[PDB]
Amino acid sequence: NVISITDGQIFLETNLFNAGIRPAVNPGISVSRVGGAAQTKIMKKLSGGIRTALAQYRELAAFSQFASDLDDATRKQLDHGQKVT
Amino acid sequence: IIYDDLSKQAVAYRQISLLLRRPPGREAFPGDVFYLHSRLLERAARVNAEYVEAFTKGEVKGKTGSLTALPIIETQAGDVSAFVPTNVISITDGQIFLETNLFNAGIRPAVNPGISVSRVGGAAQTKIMKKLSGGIRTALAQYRELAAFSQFASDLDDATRKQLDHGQKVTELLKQKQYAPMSVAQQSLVLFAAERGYLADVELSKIGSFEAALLAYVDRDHAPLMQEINQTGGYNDEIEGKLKGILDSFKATQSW
Amino acid sequence: FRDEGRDVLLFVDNIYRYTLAGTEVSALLGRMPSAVGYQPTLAEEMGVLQERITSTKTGSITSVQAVYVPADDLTDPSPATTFAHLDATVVLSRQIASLGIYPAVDPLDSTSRQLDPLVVGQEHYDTARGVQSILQRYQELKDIIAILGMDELSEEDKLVVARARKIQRFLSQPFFVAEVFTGSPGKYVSLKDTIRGFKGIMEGEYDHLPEQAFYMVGSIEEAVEKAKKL
Amino acid sequence: DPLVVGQEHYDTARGVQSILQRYQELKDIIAILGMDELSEEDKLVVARARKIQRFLSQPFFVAEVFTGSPGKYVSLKDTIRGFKGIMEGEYDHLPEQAFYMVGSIEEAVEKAKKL
Amino acid sequence: DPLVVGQEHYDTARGVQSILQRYQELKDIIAILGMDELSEEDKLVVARARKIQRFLSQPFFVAEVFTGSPGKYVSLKDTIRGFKGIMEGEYDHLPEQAFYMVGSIEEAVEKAKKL
Amino acid sequence: AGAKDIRSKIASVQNTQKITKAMEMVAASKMRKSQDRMAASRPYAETMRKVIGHLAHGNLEYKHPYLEDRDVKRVGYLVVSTDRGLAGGLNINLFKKLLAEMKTWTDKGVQADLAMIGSKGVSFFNSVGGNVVAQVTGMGDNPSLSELIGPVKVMLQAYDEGRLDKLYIVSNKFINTMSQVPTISQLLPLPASDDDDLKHKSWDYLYEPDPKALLDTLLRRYVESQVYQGVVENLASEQAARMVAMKAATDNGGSLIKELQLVYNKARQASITQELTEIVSGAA
Amino acid sequence: TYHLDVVSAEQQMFSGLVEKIQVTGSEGELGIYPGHAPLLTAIKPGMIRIVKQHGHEEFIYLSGGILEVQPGNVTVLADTAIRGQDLDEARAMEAKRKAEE
Repeated sequence: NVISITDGQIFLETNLFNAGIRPAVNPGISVSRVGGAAQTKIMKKLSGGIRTALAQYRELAAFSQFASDLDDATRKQLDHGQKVT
Repeated sequence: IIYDDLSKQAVAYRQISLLLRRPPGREAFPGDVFYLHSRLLERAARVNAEYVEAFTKGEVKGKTGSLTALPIIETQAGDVSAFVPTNVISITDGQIFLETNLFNAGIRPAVNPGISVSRVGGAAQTKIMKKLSGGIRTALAQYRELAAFSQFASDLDDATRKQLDHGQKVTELLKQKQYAPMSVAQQSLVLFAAERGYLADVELSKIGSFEAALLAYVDRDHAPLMQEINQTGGYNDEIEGKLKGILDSFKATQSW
Repeated sequence: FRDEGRDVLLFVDNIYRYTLAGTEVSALLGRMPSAVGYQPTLAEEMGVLQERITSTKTGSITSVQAVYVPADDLTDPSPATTFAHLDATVVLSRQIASLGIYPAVDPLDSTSRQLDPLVVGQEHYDTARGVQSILQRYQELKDIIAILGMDELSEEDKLVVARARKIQRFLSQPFFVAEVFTGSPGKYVSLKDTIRGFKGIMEGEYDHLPEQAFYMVGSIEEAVEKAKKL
Repeated sequence: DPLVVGQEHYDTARGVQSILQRYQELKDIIAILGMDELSEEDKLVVARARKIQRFLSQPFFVAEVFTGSPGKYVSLKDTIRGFKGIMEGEYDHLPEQAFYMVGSIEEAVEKAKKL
Repeated sequence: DPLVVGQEHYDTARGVQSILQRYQELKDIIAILGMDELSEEDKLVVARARKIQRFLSQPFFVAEVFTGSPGKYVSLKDTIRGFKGIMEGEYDHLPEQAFYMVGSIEEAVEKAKKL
Repeated sequence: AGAKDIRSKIASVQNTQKITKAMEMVAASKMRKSQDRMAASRPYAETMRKVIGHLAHGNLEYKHPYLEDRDVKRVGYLVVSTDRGLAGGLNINLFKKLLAEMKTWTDKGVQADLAMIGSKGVSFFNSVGGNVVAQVTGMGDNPSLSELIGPVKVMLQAYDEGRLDKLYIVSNKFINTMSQVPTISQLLPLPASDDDDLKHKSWDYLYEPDPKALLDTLLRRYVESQVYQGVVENLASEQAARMVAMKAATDNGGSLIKELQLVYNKARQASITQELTEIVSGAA
Repeated sequence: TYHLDVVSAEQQMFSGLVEKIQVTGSEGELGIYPGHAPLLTAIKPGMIRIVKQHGHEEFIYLSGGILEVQPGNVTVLADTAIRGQDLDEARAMEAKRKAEE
């Protein structure tokens, strides 16, 4: 019900909190309906890329770790995502 | 008789039972929902001639009457453990089970063998279909075993590569357009082509062309046999020889 | 029929349907449900049915009951309550039937809590345990054959496989009811004959006659007399 | 319905759906196998499927607030051409992101021409 | 909290939790495929996580009625030293069993001398 | 958690188990073909060794840098590894044994030297920092001798230049279908194999153009042949190791299905009980 | 007649009993007739002529190798590709360059 009522969700996860990622916000499942329309413009520019980068990083991390594998652009993306995380 | 959604009859009966203050049961259905569908579907049957003669006071004597029923049920997420689906699976003589992943893969109609079966089986079929269909079931079952070896390469085996090739070609054989029914002669001819090796060389894209062209060919040139098969459904060495001649002629002559 | 002094067989075509009929009636009368929605009286109603089927001092009723397990779940209250009362358990296999073996009983999943030396005797117990061991080892060896062919087997392994095939053939039987299909006369095999047959096949006697002499024949004497012109 | 939409549209859409189901099947065991133990037949199919999925993504005139990029408009004939273009033309010459949020087929190839 | 227990007391606890949490995520691939398909430092994480798990164990004076082993009391200026050393790998050379039911790091290396 | 997603997990793991069974079957068959390719490699090497014994242990026993024994100042290893994972610990066990002996020589002050077949060893000894001067990769399940010529030619050049005094091959041995072992064996200088016969008096070769030139070509061919034999045996060992690994994986997947189904069924029963309690306790 | 084997490291090219053969030796073409005297030499790339016993003449291409002879038994140890110090050096340098990478 409360997820249905509100304008957004900040999801806090114990698996992220236990792995040292504090504050433990999950970017993939946390959303804001207002959008960047509630940001100062400098923050708007920079933050735009961050959200997509984090979601894509998580997906790539799983894929490329159990594959135990490397490709150049994927490597670059993966170790940029780890650093922003 | 086709009941388009027995699920919705269960839902309506549930509603009207709850509004009448009748005690609720599993998933809120009243206790006798099984009895609802049971006494409904069990009406469908085949009755002997002595019953017919007794009922109609002798105005009809020799015939046996019947009512066959095809009830339809809708499952949620493919769960067959829900109350109504498992009730009606306890009631009927079999099920045709339609899978959405097969539908997405382009297998249409999406009949899922090995989990869809009719207990009446052979007894229902015409002789020719009973003779020819036995191979299809085993071939498709072997295809299911060797499906694991498909995506990962099959270059490491041979006899299984032939069994897989046949199974894939018969799996490609069974799809059909929505409003184009086939007579028993047409079905049996196509199945005879598939079983007796006559499709072994054809590539999958052109199997569809092969079926279309073969039906056109026999309707043009060999109608008398089609008429006799549609009348009798019989099978004989004389008939197998005629079918062999027809398929030999088609492979020799026409382009598909 | 028991009170007349006979020993009687009662076949129940599905015990699960009896459980469900009890559930439906209990629900219609409005009693509060229990467990996974069953009636509160489930175990009592099963006990009322099953405790009448016993051996008395005048006669007995033996019962063979078809069982359906909901959702393939052996933890569900209907199987869990029914299994409290069963003594033996017969499992029929699609795979065994495909081999041409009839009846299609599965020797490794069918069991009985009468198989103890204390009630059935040491000879019968050790024979049943022996054929179970041979068939299980044969299943593992058949996986090895599937992946690596027969070349991997030692002489001991080949002996085990051969005797296992003879045992499996020897489990088939012609019924007086099946004469319509086989045309062979039906056979009733006494327990002593069965024990002797599997004893012999296990311990290497009759290794000198082929496996098809054992198939659908009957007693082991009939197996050897089939072999002589097979 | 192929009668309603026509053959080109219908067989293009149904081909896309078939490709994506095969992709979903491979996707799970790709985690165990990587793409190392997958076969060449799988590799072509996965390439086509991945790029097709990106080509679905479109920027909306409404969503320019969220995205900064202008909203795009694509005609039915055009997108049938584009999905048939990867179906038959198979323009794997182009990076995976060239299919992403571009809209038209021409803008997809032009995005690849820019990078 | 860093303010309440000091930065060492907090950093050691968070290192212990991070290592153990990573141990959990590796268990599914270990379950399906076994340990030999892990990365060469994931193996090291597993080794240190197992050592940490064993060193959390402790003999109690009230458990002599069950274990028969003498009980142990471990002060704060000793346990954080031990765990910090295990995390930094300075005691990584002892075997796993050496850490089971020992009071302090001294008793672990001593027990390793007894194999 | 949630029974619908638990059932999704069950289906996924079942599909995984089927594919690992298929991989076990394939690995067995490939082992067979590579051990047929192994036997064909024997005759060439063994007849070459009989000729080399005829010349080297004969009275015309020239002193050749390849044939003579000298003090170790540098030592080299040719090392074979897979290009593909899922082989279990075959590579890691071989590399551990190599690390032990490479430590032992370098403690004597001896500089170590490495040439790598297969990319797994390349990555491993790039992470370790080992001294790698030659490598070849991507041979897969179709090795060829002409590809091996590069690295062996490099190591041989360092050997007859006097820079390397001894040179090993590092490889697993296909002792059985069921069992294999990692090994390190010296290929240069030529080991003192028994190789004794005196029938050479009856048939002594007419050396065209020269005896020593022919002997040099023979030794070079022999080293090439021994390296190819080691490579093929390591490939067969890879196939057997992957076979046993996939067997274990399939069994573990089934054993996980049997636990997930208990979790699922308990959740099913609990959900039915709770919903019906809400309904009955909801009325009136 | 004599037993001849033509072999390579990967596969055995040919074998059997043979009446004679002609082979391009390091110094020139040479015919090995029955029961021939002992011999050892390098052989040049090209076709070599076999005449198997009962007279079945044949051509086999070889990329080079070594030829050996003794009274009962004769064999050729063939190379798979043209061997030359320049080609071998190219392969060796390719290995070194890969090693730096």
